[PDB]
Amino acid sequence: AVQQNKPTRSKRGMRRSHDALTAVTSLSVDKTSGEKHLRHHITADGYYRGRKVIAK
Amino acid sequence: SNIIKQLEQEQMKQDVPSFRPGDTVEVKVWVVEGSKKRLQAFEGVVIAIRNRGLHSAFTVRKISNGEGVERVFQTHSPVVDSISVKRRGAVRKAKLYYLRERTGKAARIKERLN
Amino acid sequence: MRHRKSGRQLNRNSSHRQAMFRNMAGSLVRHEIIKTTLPKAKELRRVVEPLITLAKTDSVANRRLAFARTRDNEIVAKLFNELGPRFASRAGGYTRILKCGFRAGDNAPMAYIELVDR
Amino acid sequence: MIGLVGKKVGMTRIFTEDGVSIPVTVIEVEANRVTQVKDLANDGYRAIQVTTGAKKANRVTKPEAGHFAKAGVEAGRGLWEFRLAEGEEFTVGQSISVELFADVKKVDVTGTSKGKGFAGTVKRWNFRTQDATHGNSLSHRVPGSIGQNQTPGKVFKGKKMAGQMGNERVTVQSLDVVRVDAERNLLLVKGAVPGATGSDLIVKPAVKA
Amino acid sequence: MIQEQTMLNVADNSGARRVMCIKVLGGSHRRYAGVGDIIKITIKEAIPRGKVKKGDVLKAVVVRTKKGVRRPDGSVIRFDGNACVLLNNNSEQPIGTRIFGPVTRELRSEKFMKIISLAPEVL
RNA sequence: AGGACCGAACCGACUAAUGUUGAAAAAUUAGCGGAUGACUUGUGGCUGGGGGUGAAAGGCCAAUCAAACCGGGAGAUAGCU
RNA sequence: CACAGGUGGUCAGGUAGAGAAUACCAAGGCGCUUGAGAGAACUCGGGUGAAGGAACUAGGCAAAAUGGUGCCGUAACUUC
RNA sequence: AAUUCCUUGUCGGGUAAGUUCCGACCUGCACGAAUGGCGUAAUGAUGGCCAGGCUGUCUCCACCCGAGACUCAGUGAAAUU
RNA sequence: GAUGUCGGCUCAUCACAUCCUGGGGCUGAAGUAGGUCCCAAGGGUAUGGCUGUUCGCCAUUUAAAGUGGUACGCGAGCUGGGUUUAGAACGUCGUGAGACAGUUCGGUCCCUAUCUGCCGUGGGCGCUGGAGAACUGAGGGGGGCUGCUCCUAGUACGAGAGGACCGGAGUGGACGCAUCACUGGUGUUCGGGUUGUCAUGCCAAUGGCACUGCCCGGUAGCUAAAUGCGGAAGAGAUAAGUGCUGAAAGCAUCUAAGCACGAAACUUGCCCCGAGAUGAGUUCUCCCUGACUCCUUGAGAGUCCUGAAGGAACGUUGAAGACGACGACGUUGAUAGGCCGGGUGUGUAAGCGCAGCGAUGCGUUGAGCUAACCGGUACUAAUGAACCGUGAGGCUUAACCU
Ligand SMILES: *C(=O)[C@H](CCSC)NC=O
Ligand SMILES: [Mg+2]
Ligand SMILES: [Mg+2]
Ligand SMILES: [Mg+2]
Ligand SMILES: [Mg+2]
Ligand SMILES: [Mg+2]
Ligand SMILES: [Mg+2]
Ligand SMILES: [Mg+2]
Ligand SMILES: [Mg+2]
Ligand SMILES: [Mg+2]
Ligand SMILES: [Mg+2]
Ligand SMILES: [Mg+2]
Ligand SMILES: [Mg+2]
Ligand SMILES: [Mg+2]
Ligand SMILES: [Mg+2]
Ligand SMILES: [Mg+2]
Ligand SMILES: [Mg+2]
Ligand SMILES: [Mg+2]
Ligand SMILES: [Mg+2]
Ligand SMILES: [Mg+2]
Ligand SMILES: [Mg+2]
Ligand SMILES: [Mg+2]
Ligand SMILES: [Mg+2]
Ligand SMILES: [Mg+2]
Ligand SMILES: [Mg+2]
Ligand SMILES: [Mg+2]
Ligand SMILES: [Mg+2]
Ligand SMILES: [Mg+2]
Ligand SMILES: [Mg+2]
Ligand SMILES: [Mg+2]
Ligand SMILES: [Mg+2]
Ligand SMILES: [Mg+2]
Ligand SMILES: [Mg+2]
Ligand SMILES: [Mg+2]
Ligand SMILES: [Mg+2]
Ligand SMILES: [Mg+2]
Ligand SMILES: [Mg+2]
Ligand SMILES: [Mg+2]
Ligand SMILES: [Mg+2]
Ligand SMILES: [Mg+2]
Ligand SMILES: [Mg+2]
Ligand SMILES: [Mg+2]
Ligand SMILES: [Mg+2]
Ligand SMILES: [Mg+2]
Ligand SMILES: [Mg+2]
Ligand SMILES: [Mg+2]
Ligand SMILES: [Mg+2]
Ligand SMILES: [Mg+2]
Ligand SMILES: [Mg+2]
Ligand SMILES: [Mg+2]
Ligand SMILES: [Mg+2]
Ligand SMILES: [Mg+2]
Ligand SMILES: [Mg+2]
Ligand SMILES: [Mg+2]
Ligand SMILES: [Mg+2]
Ligand SMILES: [Mg+2]
Ligand SMILES: [Mg+2]
Ligand SMILES: [Mg+2]
Ligand SMILES: [Mg+2]
Ligand SMILES: [Mg+2]
Ligand SMILES: [Mg+2]
Ligand SMILES: [Mg+2]
Ligand SMILES: [Mg+2]
Ligand SMILES: [Mg+2]
Ligand SMILES: [Mg+2]
Ligand SMILES: [Mg+2]
Ligand SMILES: [Mg+2]
Ligand SMILES: [Mg+2]
Ligand SMILES: [Mg+2]
Ligand SMILES: [Mg+2]
Ligand SMILES: [Mg+2]
Ligand SMILES: [Mg+2]
Ligand SMILES: [Mg+2]
Ligand SMILES: [Mg+2]
Repeated sequence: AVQQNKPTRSKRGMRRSHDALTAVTSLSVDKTSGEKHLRHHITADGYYRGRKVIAK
Repeated sequence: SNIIKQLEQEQMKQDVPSFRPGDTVEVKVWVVEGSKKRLQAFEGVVIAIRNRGLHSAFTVRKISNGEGVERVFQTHSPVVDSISVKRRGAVRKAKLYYLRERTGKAARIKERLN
Repeated sequence: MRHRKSGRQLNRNSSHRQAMFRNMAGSLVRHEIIKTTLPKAKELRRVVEPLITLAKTDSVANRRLAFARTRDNEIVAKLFNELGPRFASRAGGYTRILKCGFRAGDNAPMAYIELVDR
Repeated sequence: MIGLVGKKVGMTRIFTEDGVSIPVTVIEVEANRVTQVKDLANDGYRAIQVTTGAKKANRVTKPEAGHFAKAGVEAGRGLWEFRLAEGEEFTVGQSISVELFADVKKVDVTGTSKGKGFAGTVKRWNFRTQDATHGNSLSHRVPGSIGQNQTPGKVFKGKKMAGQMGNERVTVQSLDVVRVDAERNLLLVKGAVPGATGSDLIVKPAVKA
Repeated sequence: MIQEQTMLNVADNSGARRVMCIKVLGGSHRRYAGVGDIIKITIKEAIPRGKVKKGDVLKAVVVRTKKGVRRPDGSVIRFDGNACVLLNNNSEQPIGTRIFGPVTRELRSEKFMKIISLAPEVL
């Protein structure tokens, strides 16, 4: 339950090769305000698909 | 599913009467002994009814020779020739499984007047 | 396996889940829009909407049902006096879910849940 | 010979007039359209390709739509191949119906079984558990030993362990065919066939015999 | 489902009152015996002047089980207790001259026509 | 009346499971024993290292006991590593 | 250690209960300083189980089971 | 036999089957009379055996409820090498 | 400067000096049943009582209850009964401290897996333009057990008692695969009964807490004890063995040429994986055929315009799932929730009226509620887009059309 020989920076990097994040593919642009928002998420100012859904 | 629904309804019986748990019924079921086919009567209290269309069943319990016997009839099986309610019992349940521990005075199902 | 099973456990016991959704349904009725975690909203739909369906047809028995659930006189009065007549013509889907990003504290996907006539 | 592609509608019973309840599986074996005929001269083996059902117009991709339109058949939900015996011969576009099992007494049903997920050893290989008490410690269902010792100093291939169970192709053989109702496109087999309701089954004639 | 150490009642006038299965004959690693399956039993409680005495080792046939048998139609017949009718080890014919309580269709066979003929009712 | 009985506080620690880089350098959960007594407990005091104290196990004497801990003889000696 | 441990005395309500046990609660205090989602194996703490009932095992370990009040009744043995 | 080796002594009981248990025999390797002998009611978280009840202890596991394990965000060790 | 040491459990794997089944020779083999030897390792190969015991004895089975190797397999898999800590006692030894492969009672079994290995499962790139799908199949794995009854047939054989080979069905045991129609289990998300208590002002009705408070049933799913299916038939090459023809050796001889038969072993036949099979296969289908510089003129680099088939991402999700993955659907929409109708389950709701002094009973009422089920319905949520992917795909030779 413990290593016999110290793994290299080579193997550490090889293992971490799958730990890279993935950038958001492309933000959507609200049709009325023009703001940028995550797809299927309401905009920061409260707009979604061309309507004001939440006050403030 | 619809296809299964018509397949069941093509075989379901239509003569089955209305009975309830607590009813005493007698069920005449075909017995094929030897080459000859006859009818044998099984009479007792109905203790469970499972309604699933063609897959409906019911449990009849009797006390034969001091030996309780339970039998689960498939309501639509051709072997189950006929059913008749010899007495209407009144109980406040849907499965009378407490009658297994009861016998005699403590296994009496009150009549249902209406 | 959970084949065909329904309802989310939400990392709670049954009593806590029942009480939490009673409180959430009360809050959603009272404020007509609340901000929750997305699965909590997706499970609060199944609790809130039957309350409105119950409130559609008014009776003392239905009032006692909608009070056995929820357990607030203010909420049941609001149900039967507004949300019943307001939704009398709508055949379900009284609630709308709008995903609104993520929570700062724990990166929980959050959503607003709203009554559709608010 | 060739088989057909059906859908597992569900499972019911058939009460024969002699009071016997046959537990049958219902397969919605509708028409199968032959989209392609593969011969030795072009493919090195004799087979037919069939499709069944019908797929969404906007979800039939252009290559698949073109492949179907070559045969001139409406786009089905999939494509399956059936190898051919030397005597039989089919042509493109032919619609093969469940009447093919009119004189066939036993069939083979192959389909993807239910996926039990990540199944432990006790479920997957029927390993026996260990004493629930009598001092046992954190090992009430573990696989126990998995090898010998320094010889061989390794775990052998094919060893039985936990893993993915089900969700794989399974063939139940020599199922009795009870009824072959062509007018409703139905096949009724005596017994249980792999997979859940709505899955795709391939029903071939018996091969053991 | 009668296995080893199962206490069966005795459904004949042969003297035994309680017997205990000790072996299920008919196969290797065989687990249970149903209605009509021969078992080896030992008498654990017998009547005083009965035909057989406490402790004897002799075969028996199971005639009533709480699990019960399943008919081809799907029906089941469940009794309220497990019962067996003693047989001789060699002749495998019933020892008792009477059988108490019902028995079932599963015995309608050449080996147990004695039991079927002497039973009160056959279900 | 009782080194009586059943049983909480209080005192213990018989079984099991957990834990065994623990929540804890000996505990937790479920049971368990005494529970007006040879009981238990607060406060203060006394007995000290070949010595104390011990309903006795070589037990306890500041997480240390077939002879405490600290300083010194002392850089003991080590045909051993 | 912001540690499931240890620490002497005083006060001590309501209902049921013999009770300072126990269940629900007042007065009062708190939700235990990471949360959210999913609902695999396996582990921990629990619930239930067909027929059987110690066949398990070193051993009925563990679990199951019994459980109160009033009355009836109560053996061998005994230092009575 | 808390003693007994040979030894699972031999006979009887209990069990379908009993190296354990109970009652005996005596051939006490190697009991024995205050480093006490033989009994003994009551007592025991004491040792052995047996029976009734009861059960997932087991035939043979199945399902379910929770806490982890699994994924996401924050913090972030360790033995070992 | 530590390789845990008996037995038990879980898990196995190999050898053949084979226990059973399979094929034979000889027999002091009439038959059944044997004895013994040769070939054969595909599969199978007990449950209990005693003891800590493997072992052995015994009970009862079975076709058989094989012998061995694997650190007398297997404690970073479990146990801790045995033996080897400290307590205590017995017999014996010793003056004594103490000692005894003599016993008797008691006695803390640690590890979060880096590497190899194995079971699953993905990401990258490759496969020579890109994409979707179907597939061939090298190669690998799984499976291979057997009884009992009946017919043949009381036939052959036999003084009789007894009792067949060969061949054919039926039915089980163990094991495996699948499934949930049935019988059931679970079903803390469904319905009800009831105890204590607190609360919703009170009655009535309900809710919380008490292990789901304790129970009684039970939907879907998952399940087994439940129900279907499987072991093959056949083919090829053989083993031990049996031969035909046949000389060497005028005969003889199964062999030296030549021909034949021959087993559960082997190769197939059955089922699953499988083109990373870098030897990267095949067949369909679909998509993209615009300009322009620089030169390090190379299978070169770059700019503009153009982004195709498709994919991915996101969302609703699934009898798919740890996460990936896979499947369905995204308004040209039944993918999920809701709603509607039904089924199912529990079992005559509340309110009101009547009878009763009252608990309570009766009527509306088989009502009410009803999760995961079924058939429908766009009411809610699956938004236009955007993102990746390009712009006809190297050289040589051959054959074709020219
Ligand atoms: C004996 O040889 C020894 C045990 C004695 S320690 C009680 N074993 C060492 O491996
Ligand atoms: Mg090393
Ligand atoms: Mg990583
Ligand atoms: Mg669902
Ligand atoms: Mg959590
Ligand atoms: Mg609760
Ligand atoms: Mg699944
Ligand atoms: Mg086991
Ligand atoms: Mg455990
Ligand atoms: Mg006292
Ligand atoms: Mg003490
Ligand atoms: Mg305690
Ligand atoms: Mg106590
Ligand atoms: Mg006492
Ligand atoms: Mg006490
Ligand atoms: Mg004092
Ligand atoms: Mg000093
Ligand atoms: Mg000592
Ligand atoms: Mg100390
Ligand atoms: Mg000294
Ligand atoms: Mg000096
Ligand atoms: Mg010094
Ligand atoms: Mg020094
Ligand atoms: Mg804290
Ligand atoms: Mg204190
Ligand atoms: Mg009080
Ligand atoms: Mg208290
Ligand atoms: Mg308060
Ligand atoms: Mg869980
Ligand atoms: Mg558990
Ligand atoms: Mg339980
Ligand atoms: Mg059970
Ligand atoms: Mg039940
Ligand atoms: Mg039971
Ligand atoms: Mg055993
Ligand atoms: Mg035992
Ligand atoms: Mg106990
Ligand atoms: Mg002896
Ligand atoms: Mg004896
Ligand atoms: Mg004896
Ligand atoms: Mg004795
Ligand atoms: Mg002495
Ligand atoms: Mg002496
Ligand atoms: Mg003396
Ligand atoms: Mg003494
Ligand atoms: Mg004491
Ligand atoms: Mg007992
Ligand atoms: Mg993290
Ligand atoms: Mg070393
Ligand atoms: Mg050999
Ligand atoms: Mg081999
Ligand atoms: Mg083979
Ligand atoms: Mg044994
Ligand atoms: Mg015993
Ligand atoms: Mg023993
Ligand atoms: Mg070993
Ligand atoms: Mg071995
Ligand atoms: Mg070991
Ligand atoms: Mg361990
Ligand atoms: Mg090891
Ligand atoms: Mg090791
Ligand atoms: Mg020990
Ligand atoms: Mg000692
Ligand atoms: Mg290595
Ligand atoms: Mg079922
Ligand atoms: Mg169903
Ligand atoms: Mg049920
Ligand atoms: Mg169910
Ligand atoms: Mg239940
Ligand atoms: Mg009231
Ligand atoms: Mg409260
Ligand atoms: Mg010649
Ligand atoms: Mg109904
Ligand atoms: Mg009610």
